[PDB]
Amino acid sequence: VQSSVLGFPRMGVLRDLKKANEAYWADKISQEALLAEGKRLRLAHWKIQKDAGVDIIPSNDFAHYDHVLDHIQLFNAVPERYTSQKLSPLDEYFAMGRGHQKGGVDVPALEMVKWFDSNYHYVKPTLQDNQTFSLAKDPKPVREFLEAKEAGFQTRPVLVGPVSFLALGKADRGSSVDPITLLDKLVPVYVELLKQLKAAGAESVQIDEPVLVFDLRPEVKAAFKPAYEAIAAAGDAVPKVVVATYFGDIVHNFDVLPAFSGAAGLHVDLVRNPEQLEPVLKQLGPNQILSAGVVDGRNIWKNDFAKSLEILQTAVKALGSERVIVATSSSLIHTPHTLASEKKLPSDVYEWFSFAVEKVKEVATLAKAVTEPEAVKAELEANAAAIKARTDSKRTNDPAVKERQAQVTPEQHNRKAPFNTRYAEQKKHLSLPLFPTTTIGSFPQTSEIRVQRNKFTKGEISAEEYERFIEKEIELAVKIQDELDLDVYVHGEPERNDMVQYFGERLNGYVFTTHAWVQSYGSRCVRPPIIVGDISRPAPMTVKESKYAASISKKPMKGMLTGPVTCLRWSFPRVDVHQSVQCQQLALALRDEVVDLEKNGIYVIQVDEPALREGLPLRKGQEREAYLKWAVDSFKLATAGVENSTQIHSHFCYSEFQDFFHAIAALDADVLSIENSKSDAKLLKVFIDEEYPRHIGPGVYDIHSPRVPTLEEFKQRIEEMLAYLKPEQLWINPDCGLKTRKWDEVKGALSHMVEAAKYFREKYANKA
Repeated sequence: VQSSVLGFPRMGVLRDLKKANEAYWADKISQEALLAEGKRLRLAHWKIQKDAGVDIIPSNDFAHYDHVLDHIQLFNAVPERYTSQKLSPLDEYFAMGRGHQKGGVDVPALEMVKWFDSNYHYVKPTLQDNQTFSLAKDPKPVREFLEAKEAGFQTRPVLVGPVSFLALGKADRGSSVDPITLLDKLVPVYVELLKQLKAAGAESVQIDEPVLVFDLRPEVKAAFKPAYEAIAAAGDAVPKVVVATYFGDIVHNFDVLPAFSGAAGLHVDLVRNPEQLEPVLKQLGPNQILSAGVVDGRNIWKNDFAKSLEILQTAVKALGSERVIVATSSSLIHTPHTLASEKKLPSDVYEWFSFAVEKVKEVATLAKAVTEPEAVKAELEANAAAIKARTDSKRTNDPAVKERQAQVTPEQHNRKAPFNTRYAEQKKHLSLPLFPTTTIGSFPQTSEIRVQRNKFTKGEISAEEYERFIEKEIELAVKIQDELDLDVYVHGEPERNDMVQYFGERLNGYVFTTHAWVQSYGSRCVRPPIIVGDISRPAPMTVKESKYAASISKKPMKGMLTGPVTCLRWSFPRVDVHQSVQCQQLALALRDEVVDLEKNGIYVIQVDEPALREGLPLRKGQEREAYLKWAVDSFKLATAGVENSTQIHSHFCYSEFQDFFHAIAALDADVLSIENSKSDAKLLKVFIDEEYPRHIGPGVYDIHSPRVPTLEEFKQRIEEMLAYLKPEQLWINPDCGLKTRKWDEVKGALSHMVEAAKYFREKYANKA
């Protein structure tokens, strides 16, 4: 039985790729130097995988920025605004990913969006009506396959397949083409590329068609047959093809699978959906190979070898060992490089973890164990003991948390009274005028704010000295808000650097790494907290600063929290219990924090869930409905403990809620803010159609621009919003937090903002 890795993280043991990319962008190293570092990393990572005993090692998984972006360049699908600058291929590549400035011109990046339900972002293929495709000179997959081959590594090239490539694409500005209709123009280029890989020596290729986990539009569904017929028709002139799927099951698309009858194999994610194994077995062709994705590509836990081998033996029993491959469930770009870089973790949790270097060893150990378990009996035993240690740990058996969860009731999820009743108490308490003004949360992060925070966390300044600095920062924020005449204040969060790490550090059940970085957005990486045990709140988390802020505030002061769904999803979650269990534990901890804020003079509490939509199961059905139920319930459980006169706010970082508005409405939030200023106001139609009864602040100010909008621009935006929303429900606020702006920009814009609000207060004043 062979082992397989679908992809390896690109950044390097010390984020070498980030350092080199950025040094190149800053003119500190040459193109040759940067490309040499890329080469050094590919070689090092191929070696890791070969040394671990992996049989099927991926190539073309490496990328300097994004692999979908690599495919855009590979098929010459680059828009004119990039090709006319006559840049080197590398600079052109980077131009599409992050932007460029040649000859005076200022070329923006292509749109980047999230890769399925992961925290990784890809660049969307952006296509013209008259789009055609051709293979780039020196095509990357061929180049890199030959590179590996020359260094002694036989590898399996990874391509994003033609259907997914178009399905994940969009029409460019000025065009209206539905990308999938370009299929016939694209497929011949894949066929040519595949012939070139075969000629270079590639015996097989992994072709990712991840959109198979979606509910497919009939046009996209219809595309697989001609695409994969063309590939099969090429016969021995192209490599054997393993079609790969991950992050969801594909059992709803068994009518699409006949398109792959001429393909050599199918990969499915048996970590996310182990139950799809046997139904999928029934759908395999007589000689097709099952690539069984049983080592988690999305989390950091040591594999349960015994559980994985039961899955594998089921497959081997049905197919024979020669038709089974042990594989990672997905690419490992979603995992950190290596556990070995971590030197400060609690000694008991090491034996529960596996990062990417450890996982590629796991698929090899499993593959050997399938047919020769005696050869690795010591490793199998050690693995079983580690899993048992995790099961029996104090961390995962907190009796108090268990008892608290057991006693949660449905009624505890609901506010004391509906909004019709509540809002009466709130308008008095808060003394809000028509068109109340507020901001979303963070205030400018200045050099001094970062420096001081760094000194404290590194222990250079005392707690007392830092606390006094934070007080003065809050006093400044309040003074400035006084001068602006805002109606609801924020403290500006000078003490916070990250909206999940800040809370993870103040909760039981979390551990933090120093080096476990994961690529997120180009060369921007994240270092997620890890949930290792039952979660509870040992002490007040945000009360100290909010309490101080309210003590000097002449206006209502916003409390500021991250919701339980986001604390969960932007961490590495546990895999030993269901995520709904973890989320409820977070919701109870946050319920206490909310009630604590209310007890300390805070009666406007903003609870933000930027990960709510991200976690949606990728296809409709009982699973998606299950998620929405506990995700919504968790938010409600966290926020329902307040008095009627207390307002619950929530900020949403997107302007559209397709197939999602019902969940938003179910939150029962008193006030919603949404990112909207750059969107057509007509998108506010959803509030009319859904007859949304509570209050709404669509952003009026694009905070991602340093430009100060004029008073007239603010008034015009407000007028446009009032075409869709009732006056009494409209809040006036920016699109987003103000951390990335500078105070002169902020004072100017917020001044115009408040003046515009005051104008409409006059305009909507009662007549004589």
